[PDB]
Amino acid sequence: FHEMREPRIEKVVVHMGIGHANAEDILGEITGQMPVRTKAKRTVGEFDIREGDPIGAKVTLRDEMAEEFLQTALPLAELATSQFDDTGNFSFGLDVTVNLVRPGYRVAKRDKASRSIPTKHRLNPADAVAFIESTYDVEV
RNA sequence: GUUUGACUGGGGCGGUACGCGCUCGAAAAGAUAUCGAGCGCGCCCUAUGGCUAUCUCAGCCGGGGACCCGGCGAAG
Ligand SMILES: [Mg+2]
Ligand SMILES: [Mg+2]
Ligand SMILES: [Mg+2]
Ligand code: NA
Ligand code: NA
Ligand code: NA
Ligand SMILES: [Sr+2]
Ligand SMILES: [Sr+2]
Repeated sequence: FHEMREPRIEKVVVHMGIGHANAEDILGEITGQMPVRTKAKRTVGEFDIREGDPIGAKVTLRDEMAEEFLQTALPLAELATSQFDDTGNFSFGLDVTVNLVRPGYRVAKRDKASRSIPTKHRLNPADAVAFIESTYDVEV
């Protein structure tokens, strides 16, 4: 029961919301894999009337890539209870987002007979702080 | 030598109900008038057409009015 309930890392998304790019090179270094451009929507007074066009970049890491990143990334932040989602997610900072979830998450990400994850199987902030804190760092 | 139209609560002036589309008037099939009420069309587009692949939108909340992550969300 506990084995298929103990949290894990779905993905670690690192992104730099600039607003017009040349910053891909560092992400390609700090994470290890190719980043992708970020386009915006809706015209914007702040000389941002171009809908589709480079404005940011991000890198989504999974498995090892994700953990090998957090090992050297988490120590760079000072996690706090507020910094946590209602789903058991937390992001710090160049933004760094950590998406945590339980084993059979796929049930909501697959194509056939997908289904939404029952709140009971949904990760909790409490369960989140724990799991994480239970590995190289402090809380509040 | 001719023409100078029609409609119209008389005619003139005003207007066009003079060709078209929608809601209501219209009375739960269809049809249905007034110078009836609300209001549009005489285009624009080589993509703003076609198919395929991948995908889900408004709006609100939570975490780092531009961007990133998650949640709610049959359609506003
Ligand atoms: Mg004669
Ligand atoms: Mg007459
Ligand atoms: Mg009828
Ligand atoms: Na781009
Ligand atoms: Na005539
Ligand atoms: Na009159
Ligand atoms: Sr005459
Ligand atoms: Sr009279």
